Amino acid sequence: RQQQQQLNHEASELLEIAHIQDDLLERLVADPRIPEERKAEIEEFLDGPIRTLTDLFNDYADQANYYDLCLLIFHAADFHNPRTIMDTWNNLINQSHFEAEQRREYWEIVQAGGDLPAGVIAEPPLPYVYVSQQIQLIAHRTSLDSLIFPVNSLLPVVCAYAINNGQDASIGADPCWPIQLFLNLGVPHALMVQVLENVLDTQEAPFTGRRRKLVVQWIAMAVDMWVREVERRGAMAAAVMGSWVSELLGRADQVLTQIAGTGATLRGGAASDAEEIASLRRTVKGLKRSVDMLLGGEMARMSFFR
Amino acid sequence: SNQYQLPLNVRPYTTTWCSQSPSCSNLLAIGHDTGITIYCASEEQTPGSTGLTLQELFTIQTGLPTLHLSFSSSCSYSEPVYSLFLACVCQDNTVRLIITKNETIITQHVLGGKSGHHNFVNDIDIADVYSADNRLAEQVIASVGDDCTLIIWRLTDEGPILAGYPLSSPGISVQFRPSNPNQLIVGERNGNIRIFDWTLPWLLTLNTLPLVNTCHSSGIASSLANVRWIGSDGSGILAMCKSGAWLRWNLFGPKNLLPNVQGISLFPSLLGACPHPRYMDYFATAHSQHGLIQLINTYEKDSNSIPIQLGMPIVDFCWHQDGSHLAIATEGSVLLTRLMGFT
Amino acid sequence: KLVINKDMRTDLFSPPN
Amino acid sequence: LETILRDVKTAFNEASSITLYGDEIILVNCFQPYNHSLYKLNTTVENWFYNMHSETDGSELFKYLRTLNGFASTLSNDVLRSISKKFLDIITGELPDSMTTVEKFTDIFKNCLENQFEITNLKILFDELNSFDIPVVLNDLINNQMKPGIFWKKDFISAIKFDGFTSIISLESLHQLLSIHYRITLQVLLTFVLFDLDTEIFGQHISTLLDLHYKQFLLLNLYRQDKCLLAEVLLKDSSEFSFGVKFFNYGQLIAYIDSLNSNVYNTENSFFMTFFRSSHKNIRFFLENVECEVQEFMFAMTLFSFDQSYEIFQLHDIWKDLLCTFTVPHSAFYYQLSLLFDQEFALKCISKSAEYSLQDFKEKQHIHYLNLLIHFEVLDVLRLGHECRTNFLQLLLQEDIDFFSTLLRLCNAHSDKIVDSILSQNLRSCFKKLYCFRMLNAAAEVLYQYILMIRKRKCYLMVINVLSVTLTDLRDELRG
Repeated sequence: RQQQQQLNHEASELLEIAHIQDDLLERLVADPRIPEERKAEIEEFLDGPIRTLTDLFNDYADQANYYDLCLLIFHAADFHNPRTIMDTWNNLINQSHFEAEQRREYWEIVQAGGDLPAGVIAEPPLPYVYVSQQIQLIAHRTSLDSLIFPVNSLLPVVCAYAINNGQDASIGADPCWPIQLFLNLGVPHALMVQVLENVLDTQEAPFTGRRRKLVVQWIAMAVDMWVREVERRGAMAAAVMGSWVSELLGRADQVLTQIAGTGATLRGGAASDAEEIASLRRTVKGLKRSVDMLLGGEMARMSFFR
Repeated sequence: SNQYQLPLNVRPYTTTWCSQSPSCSNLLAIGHDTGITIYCASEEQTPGSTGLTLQELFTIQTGLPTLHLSFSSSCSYSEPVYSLFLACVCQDNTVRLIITKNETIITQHVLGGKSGHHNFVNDIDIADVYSADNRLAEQVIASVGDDCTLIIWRLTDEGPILAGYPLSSPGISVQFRPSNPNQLIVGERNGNIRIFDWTLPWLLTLNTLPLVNTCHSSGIASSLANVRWIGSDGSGILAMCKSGAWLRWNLFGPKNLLPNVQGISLFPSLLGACPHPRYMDYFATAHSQHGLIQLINTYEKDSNSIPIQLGMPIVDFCWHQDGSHLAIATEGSVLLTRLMGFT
Repeated sequence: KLVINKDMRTDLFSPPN
Repeated sequence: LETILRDVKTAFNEASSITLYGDEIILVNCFQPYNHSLYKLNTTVENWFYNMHSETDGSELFKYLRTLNGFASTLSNDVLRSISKKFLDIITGELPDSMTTVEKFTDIFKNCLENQFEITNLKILFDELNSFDIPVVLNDLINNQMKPGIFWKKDFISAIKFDGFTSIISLESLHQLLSIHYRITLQVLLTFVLFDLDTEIFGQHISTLLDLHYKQFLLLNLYRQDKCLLAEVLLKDSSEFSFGVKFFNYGQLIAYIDSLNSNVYNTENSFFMTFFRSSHKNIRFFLENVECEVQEFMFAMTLFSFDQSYEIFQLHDIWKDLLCTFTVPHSAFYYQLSLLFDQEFALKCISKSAEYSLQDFKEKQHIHYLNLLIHFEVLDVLRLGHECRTNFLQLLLQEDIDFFSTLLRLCNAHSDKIVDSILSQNLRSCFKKLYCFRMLNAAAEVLYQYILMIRKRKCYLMVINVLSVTLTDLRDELRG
């Protein structure tokens, strides 16, 4: 069995590298922004024996700014470097945002009569939709167990992008879209709330001032899903949550009381979000109630008939 | 090193030994988000590696954050009962003197509002002043803030005497002179350093900004971190910039024309220098953000000594009076570490 | 085994020789 | 960096040619594109500044300034900074308005100057100082040289379009002038703290100087904090000259710079704080400084962008939200703060406001408080409160559903209509039976019987104990 596994493992690693190399070669040959003279040179060195991950990264993936394949390379190489990983995530998000904005612009010109730039093939997804498509494609290929998904660093970055680029209600997007994304991808509920707590305590920009209203809304949505999950898992077994989650919702209520007060005394006139915040207060209290009941004994009596 | 945990919900802001009063020098106070906690340091048998362990005695609840903390000479022990006097700064921008018998606050004085500082308070210190007859005549607290004010708050026999003095810039540190309570030092953010006789213009102003050796440019913004007296007669003055640049002047003989010595720490010193209570030429400074501590010798005996590196940020630190032990508050704990060389 | 070396590469956007 | 920056600058500035801008303006064009040097005719005061160690002759005022500099130049930078700070403190009130001038000067002396200078230089300065007719020289310095002129508009050619060149040349020139002013003002003030000059006779001058020093400091601070912003607020200050200026000779230029000086020494502070808010760190010095009702609120919103902020705000009484809050004018303010930090500050403010207040507002506040508490008792409180929007409560309890159960148990223990019914319905929506029973403490019995229609024995038993006809039936069933 040992000799079998060692060969199955060598073939699995070399197959992972080979697919990366094939994805690169195909993309480079098809890229409009690559001169023909270079493409023939790329085809010579990549359509043959499998190359090392260093070369694939330095000589090709990094030169062409294929940041998604850079991340797959950091995964195949067991690359321990959080800072470079996050730099690559930041470049991939920004590159995709600019590409989505460009395609929506070209569209708006068609729907208005103008002419596109020469050699531009004529309702493309909003930028936050194309961005999260890129995150999904990588996650399914790396399985979320990778070091290219440090949720403690990657979730705040994605939330930062949503704020600093208005990927919120103004354009008709769900303001909780970053949370939906990582939950559906299979991030455990406890880890989400744990990170969101750290976002709220440290107050790193842009998560500052009255925009912590949005952080509280993410916490509300995450805890809500967590509660639903626990209730579902209890019914499941008929046929972890600590007091820290309750404390976190209390502080969240205090943040909302602070934001509303500051909003009422702003220069130029009171803030327009008065009832929007009052609603969030009710939701947060409802969640603290549910969490308090579960913590207080209703969680050990979930498999029992009522 | 031995490590002693602070309570789980206690965030430390400041750490100081009761070196100011020999009766209580084994008392350690931690100012935190709900008050001030007192620990006792004792010689266990241990191994005589760290022949010193920390025993947590009690916690004084105040209900709000404590950012700066100073024991007074008035501290005493009895059998058992501790009689404490603490100067500190609170979240309401008040400066307070709290007098206790153990964890129970029997007495409290508060200086705040408009009569107090008109901006953030950056530093505080306390000294006991006695008359000629040698009863306790006054307790004197000095504090500096971002309202460009230095405040001298005297608590006397016939009651409080308040005085304010204007500064050319925010006050970032203040400390009475050792063996001479008639003199004190005040630090301005801009690099100005004031020597002051409060019993009385104020006697003298040095400045570190224009003195930077510039062999290595200390940078555009070299905001003054700290100035402290050194020696037991307060024979000297040491100033440290955020940049790590430090300078030392002595006060005796003949005429003087420049600072006596100058250097630069390996790292920035957000918290400033903490001079050794026994070896004038030595002081400690932290890279608070990465959790390293450099030990510097003024006459260059040092050659970059970094006895302390944690894998965590350092919130504050201070020397035990014995000169071989260090107490360090980090974000969730206090460590007592013994450097074998100083024994 | 990966080794990043941004120093000396080959200009991916320039022909050879 | 220090060195490379200096060298790069120096390189970029290598001189190449002369251009006579306007009629008579000497301009030098540098090796690096976008780099030019203007050579500006000095004003009187500038000539004094730039020729201390030279001017053979000079007027009385010059000689006076030279001697003041002769003393002040022996002090170090740290000392001088600490003195400047103290002079700010006199205006900010950090040196209380309660003190006499003599007392503030004494404070300053003891803290900053004592032991920090050579007594020999003091003697030199005192001697030299005794030759001057001080009131006259200070009069000429303050009221002629430094305090600029009232204009009846003296033709500063109004620019039709933004002129970036004249913009930066103006700002740099202003900065040089005010830096020089700053150094002079500080040296004179210094002489006022060191010697027994009648604090009453010179009371006017002293307060003018402390007023001027302060303004100087502020400007210079803003200059190095954000030049673009400073220029923008300083040119949108003058209405007719909103776009900028043109100058074709040295007189027009000097006159424009002086004009801006006037602006600084005399509507500006508000326009600039407003534009800024719409330089975080500086405005702390300058909300401790420049603030000393309106200043209070400014201090609040500035210190929020947390303890100090909340305290000040309460004691007294993003931009869009602030405007809304102003229009509303405590509840609104706290709600806004909470929203903006959504954290400790937020939660605290929200809780405090909610407490001080106690359909939409109520519900929102309640929900927020409950959520914050469950994140960090609260449940029972809110419930009893609202009882004394039913579906809302149904949803809140829906979120609540272990901690919730514990809280309910606690409430029941304490006790030992609408609320009861809602609870029963939610519970009806092992575990289930238990919760139902606990709450109803008939409902229990009914639920158990329904579920039954080891487990059997346990149920029958529980029923019999609770009842203590039914018992007989249960016994017979267990025996059958």
